[PDB]
Formats: sequence, C-alpha cells, structure tokens
Amino acid sequence: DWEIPDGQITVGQRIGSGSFGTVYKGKWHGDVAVKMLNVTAPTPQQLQAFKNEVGVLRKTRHVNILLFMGYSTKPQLAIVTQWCEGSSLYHHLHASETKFEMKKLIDIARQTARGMDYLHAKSIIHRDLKSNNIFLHEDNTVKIGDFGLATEQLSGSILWMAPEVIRMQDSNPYSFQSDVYAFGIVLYELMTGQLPYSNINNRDQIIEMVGRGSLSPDLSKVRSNCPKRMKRLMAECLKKKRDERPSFPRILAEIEELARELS
Amino acid sequence: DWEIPDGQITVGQRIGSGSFGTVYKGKWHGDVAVKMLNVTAPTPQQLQAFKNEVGVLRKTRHVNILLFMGYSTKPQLAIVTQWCEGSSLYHHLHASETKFEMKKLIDIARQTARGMDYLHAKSIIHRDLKSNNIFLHEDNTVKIGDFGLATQLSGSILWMAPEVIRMQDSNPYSFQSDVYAFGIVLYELMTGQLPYSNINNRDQIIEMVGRGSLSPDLSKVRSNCPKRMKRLMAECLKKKRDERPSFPRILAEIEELARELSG
Ligand SMILES: C[C@@H](NC(=O)c1ncnc(N)c1Cl)c1ncc(C(=O)Nc2cc(C(F)(F)F)c(Cl)cn2)s1
Ligand SMILES: C[C@@H](NC(=O)c1ncnc(N)c1Cl)c1ncc(C(=O)Nc2cc(C(F)(F)F)c(Cl)cn2)s1
Repeated sequence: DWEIPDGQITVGQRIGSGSFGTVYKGKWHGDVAVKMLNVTAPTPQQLQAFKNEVGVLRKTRHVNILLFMGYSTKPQLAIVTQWCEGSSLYHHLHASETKFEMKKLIDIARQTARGMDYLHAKSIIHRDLKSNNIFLHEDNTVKIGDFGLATEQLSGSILWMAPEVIRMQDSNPYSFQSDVYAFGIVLYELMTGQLPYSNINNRDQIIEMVGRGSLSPDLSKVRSNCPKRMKRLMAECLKKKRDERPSFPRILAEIEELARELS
Repeated sequence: DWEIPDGQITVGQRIGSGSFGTVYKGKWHGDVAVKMLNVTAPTPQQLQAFKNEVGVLRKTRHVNILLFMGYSTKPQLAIVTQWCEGSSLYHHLHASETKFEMKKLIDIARQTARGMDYLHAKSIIHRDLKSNNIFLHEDNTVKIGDFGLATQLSGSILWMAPEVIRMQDSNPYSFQSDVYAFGIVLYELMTGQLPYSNINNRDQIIEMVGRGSLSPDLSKVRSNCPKRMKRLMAECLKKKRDERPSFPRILAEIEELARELSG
C-alpha cells in the first residue's frame, strides 16, 4: 500500500499546469514531485485514469524509469514521484541546442532503450514515447515517464452503432511496435539534431502523409560521425509496417554493443 | 509479483559476498546486481531470511534507498537490485585520500536522513546502519542498504547503541538504535575519523560503551563544523533511547542547515 496520508507532503513551487492536473515540487522525505489532479470530485473517467496511471507506475522498478513513490486521495488525487534536476531531451536537442558528443548520444539512446525494454518486459506500452518525455536527470541519468497533459460508450450504444462505427471503436493501434516507431523518431532527433519533417509547414500534411506511408523522415540528415548501425537501426524502427519493426530486446542489444566499441 | 524467471539474468563477474549469498554484477535490461544464495537446498531459516529481506525491499521506493528490482527462486534464491558505481562512505572517509568539503558532507548527511526517515515512515528498521552500508552512487547520490561487501571489519560494533549492547532478543533494535547509528555516521563525517580511534583493543569499546562510560570524543570535530551539527550529533548519541530525537526532527534541522549554505 503506497498511499500517502494527507498531511505529510509539503506542496511547494508550481512546475506546470495541464488539462489533467497541476504539478508542484513537494517535500516528503526529501525532494519529490507531485501531480495534483485538479479534481475535488473526480469523474469516473478521471478516477479511472488515476487508477490506471498509478497501477502502471506500481509495476516499474528500474534505474531508467521515473521512480514512483506514492499516491494520495485526500483532499486531492495526487501522484508522488522522485524529483529530478535537469531538462528534457526535447529541451536539450530542440530548445537549448546543446551539443552532445557521439559517445553521450549513444549513451542517452542506450539508457532510453533500457527503460523501454523494461516496460515491454513488464507488458507496459508507453503509448506516448517522445523526446519531451525523456528527462535527463542531472544531465546524465535518463528518466522515462509520461509528463502528459490530455490523458461505456461501447455498451449502452452498441445495438444502434453501424458496422463502420465499430471499425474505429475496437482497434487499439498502440502496441509494442508503436513504441518502437516512437523510439525510432527519438533516434532521429539524437542523430540529426532536428525534428522530423522540418521542411513541412503545417501539421495537416504531416498527419495524413505519414499515416499513408507517403512521408518518412529524411535519413540523410544524420551526422557524419553517426555509426552505420545507428542509421540502419533507425530505419528498421521507422518501417511503415508494424511487423517489420524490431523489438527492444534486439534493439538494446545492438545499442549496448555499439556503446562498448566507443571507448 | 516481482519474481524474475530463470534465464533472463546474465550473471557476470563476482564482486563480493554480503548478507547471505554472494553478489555478482548481472545483465537484466541494463546493469544490475544479484545476490544469489549459493545453497542448492536452503534451510527454512535461510528461506525465511530471504522472504524477510524481499518483504522489506518491496516496501521501499525512495531515491536514497537501494532500488529493489526483483527476486528469483529457480535454481537459487536471489535478490536483484540496481547496479551503482562508486564506493561506500566508509571507503571515502577512512580509506580514500580525498577530503570532502563541508557542503558535500552536509549533503551526504541530508540524503542519509532522507533515506532513513523514509524507512522509519514505512515502519522499517535498518538494524545495521553504518558508513559501510552507505554507498555513494556516482560519488554523489547516497544509497542506503544492507550490503556486506560493496567495494574482516572488526569495527562493526561502533554503530551499535548502548542498549543494543545489553542484548535481550529482537527488542534492542528500534528506531532509537538506528538514530544512534546515524549519530556515529555524523561523527565520521564531521571528524574524518572513526569513533574511539584512540582505543587499543575492542575489549573496552564493547563493555565501556554498553555501560555508559564511553562516548565518542566530540572535540574531534572539524573547526568549520557548524554548531548545529555538533549539538544534533550529541543528542543522537545519548545513552538513553528516549532522549534521542527522531529522524523527522533530525532531517528537519539538516535540511534547514543545508538551505543556509546553498542559498
Ligand atoms: C509529479 C510528476 N513528476 C514530474 O513532473 C517531475 N519528476 C521529476 N523531475 C522533474 N523535474 C519533474 Cl517536473 C509526475 N507524476 C507522474 C508522472 C509519470 O510520468 N507517470 C507515468 C509514467 C509512465 C511510464 F511508465 F512510462 F514511466 C507511464 Cl506509461 C504513465 N504515466 S510524472
Ligand atoms: C544484490 C545486492 N546488490 C549489491 O550488492 C550492489 N548494489 C548496487 N551496487 C553495488 N556495487 C552492489 Cl555490490 C543486494 N541485494 C539486497 C541488498 C540490500 O541492501 N537489502 C536490504 C536493504 C535494506 C534497506 F531497507 F535499508 F535498504 C535493509 Cl533494512 C535490509 N536489506 S543489496
């Protein structure tokens, strides 16, 4: 039972504010981060999202996954995790434009693959893996999490739903292969320093063209010192078909093998 | 269910042998440490000690406590934790040649109090807190555990409280016994030496401390030691258990002292 009684957490400075809840830096046996769900009376949808996100964080115990520490119910639905200093991988590659050596770029990819492999081993799909959700604790240790913001109908309405209405309410595209594709884009950001489709103006094109197998990230933007296995591993992780993308076991294996060759 | 099936962990080079079994550096979604009980037929006594140590490590989820990751039963009773680089606090203060600044010495005391408070909050008694069981992961993050051989001992007496020397059963182990152990750690941090370093043999240190006739020489503290620390150290080394403060009020004054130096 990881429930934290009301009165122990010392809510401090606010970190952000999303469509789900607000996040503060709290005091609880040290520095922690608390996502207070702005629900004085959570709806069953919001309550289920709370029980789902805590139920997933319970099964995680890894160096490269964000350390879950506890949750609260009174007087606000809250989730308490460790407090990490630094910035997100998106902030270092696309906002600050910090130059990482090729040694560290592979190390960040290795730790990310380590955390992702532990999730898939525990039968956990990230569903929203991106460089913004890859926090660099102390600018060294990679911490994977879901810092998201926007986190029944298939029952009483089923006798009247047309067949084509059921082609969109029983398909779950989120799978281990979808997380592999997300990891492939992260490899693109690490090895190119840019976001994919950087020459496209709007997102209306990027959505329809990528989903139809007509648009793929320009792999020629990789650095000159990029290892030839990284560009090949990146391409296999960005295959249009889901089955053609490799699994994280053999992904982490090739990255860790490349890491030991780089001194 | 944190049990790791047989065949996923790649046991590697032997590092040491602590607690019950020997400890190796293993491969399991990254670098991990595995303590395998090398007994093909463990006695129920050894099995119960295994079930107790995992039952306590399950209840731990803190930045300054060693991350438990899983256990094994086939073909050997094993415990899998994270793999941390660096050395123990005992190695840094009495073996290594580097002197830690007073800023970092207070930070090590803060992280130790943070981890110890989290243990006592979870109703967990360490029973054997000492600078040898305080690992400095990456020479920065303090990790508290029950190792044995991290990096003949003899001195494993110096952290036992006076009432712990008048043995009864499993009653002298209490939160006050761990507070006394923390006081000895404060002595090592603020003096750079072990307590009773001027005593020839161990025949005196055991009977004299247990009879309230021997206490660590507080005049051996450094000149730049804050006066708040010397008072907190003395109260943590009181002969009576009730006169020693609790880690809440211990961690409170340490973090309060830390913010006066960090700004
Ligand atoms: C309170 C807030 N903590 C911070 O924001 C924070 N923490 C450290 N350092 C900072 N600078 C900041 Cl700012 C958070 N509470 C829950 C968070 C979370 O990620 N849950 C989660 C994780 C997963 C994962 F398994 F993929 F990991 C999934 Cl699948 C689904 N949900 S994050
Ligand atoms: C597998 C082996 N790991 C290592 O040895 C190791 N790990 C990282 N880096 C290294 N260089 C090494 Cl060498 C371990 N398995 C269980 C360990 C342990 O401490 N259990 C424990 C913890 C507590 C606590 F609550 F106080 F935390 C208590 Cl009260 C009682 N028992 S340690």
